[PDB]
Amino acid sequence: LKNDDFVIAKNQLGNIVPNSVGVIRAVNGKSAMVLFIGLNELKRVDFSELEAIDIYRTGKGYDKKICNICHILKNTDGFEINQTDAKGRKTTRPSCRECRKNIDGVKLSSTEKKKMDEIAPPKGSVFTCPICEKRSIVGVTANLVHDHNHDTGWGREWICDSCNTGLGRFKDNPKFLEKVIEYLKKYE
Amino acid sequence: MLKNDDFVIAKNQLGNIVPNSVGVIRAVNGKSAMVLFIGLNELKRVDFSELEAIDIYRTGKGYDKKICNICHILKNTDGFEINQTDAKGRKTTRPSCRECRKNIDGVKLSSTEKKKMDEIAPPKGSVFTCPICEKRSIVGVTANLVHDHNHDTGWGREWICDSCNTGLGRFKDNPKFLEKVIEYLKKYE
DNA sequence: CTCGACGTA
DNA sequence: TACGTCGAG
Ligand code: NA
Ligand code: NA
Ligand code: NA
Ligand SMILES: [Zn+2]
Ligand SMILES: [Zn+2]
Ligand SMILES: [Zn+2]
Ligand SMILES: [Zn+2]
Repeated sequence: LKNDDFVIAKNQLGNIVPNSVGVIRAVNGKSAMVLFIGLNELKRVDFSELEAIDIYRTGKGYDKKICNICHILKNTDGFEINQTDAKGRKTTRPSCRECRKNIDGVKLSSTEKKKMDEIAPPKGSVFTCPICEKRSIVGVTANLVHDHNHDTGWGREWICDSCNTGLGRFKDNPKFLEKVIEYLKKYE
Repeated sequence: MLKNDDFVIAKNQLGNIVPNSVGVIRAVNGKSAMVLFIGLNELKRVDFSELEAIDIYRTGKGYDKKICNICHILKNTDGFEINQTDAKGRKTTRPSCRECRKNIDGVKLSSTEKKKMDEIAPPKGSVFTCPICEKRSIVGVTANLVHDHNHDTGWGREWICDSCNTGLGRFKDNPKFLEKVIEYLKKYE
């Protein structure tokens, strides 16, 4: 084992479950200091409790994949199929089904969905997105969606799919949106 | 013949409105209509002879012509850049035409700014923490990184994840729209 | 040309 | 299952 190499935990290590991926940060004769990426825990682990892994033989094309949140090595079927590439191969979400539970949160409720459906822009109407302010023809030059708050399950507004999928990149969280603002202003 | 809510194109130049500009009929008066031309958001009185009805559902993917999502001019499919492929193997073009993409793309990252960013590039297979979303990742394995740049100046910003980069673009790299997002979210918290 | 990623339908 | 969309590679 060398510094910068990747390993998995062979067994439960305190808070660290087996198959948790870590990077070697220091080595001595019998142990490594390992940063387990999911929990951001740096631990002294005996070599006998670690197994080297080839990170480039994980993910698309392979039988196992490292989750981008928990950074645990899991079977491919532990991740939801989400897209298809130009070669016809299926792409799964980068976060495993367990981690997706926290991301997805509470679904839009039936009664909130009905409230939104009562005021839905008709297909083929001219719509202006309340966020990005772009005009579109509904279902022709932009697709619209029922946005909802995933902490409460309550509806928000009809918005374009582009904006909705943008919100998700920043975790529907004003904290990260404020970080984006500061970042952009720094390089104005 | 023409009805309110029908879609038309300008056959010819109508003041500021170029041919093939898509409009929606907003009022009808004998044989003239008040047409909202969507690209420029201009409401104009137009004689029926200057308009051609179009079927918006026989435009876009699968068809010869497509309406641009910015200028809302009806253009040939090749006026839009191929960008993706769907599950059925069909090619998807960007919703904005090549002309409108010029203004979205702005100034490209300069060669010296690129070389500069390349000298501080996170190594492939290193553990990286995105400066925007704060998510830890393994470079090129659990997240892909990109050279982000300011498209007003052509200068580099930072190495960020592709997810964040493509989020910035959805809001036009413009703090104005990010502020709108904040107030929208706050409103429903 | 090709890419993954998001919350949706 | 699948979708378009973004700045990228
Ligand atoms: Na590989
Ligand atoms: Na949403
Ligand atoms: Na960018
Ligand atoms: Zn996970
Ligand atoms: Zn929008
Ligand atoms: Zn255009
Ligand atoms: Zn990020």
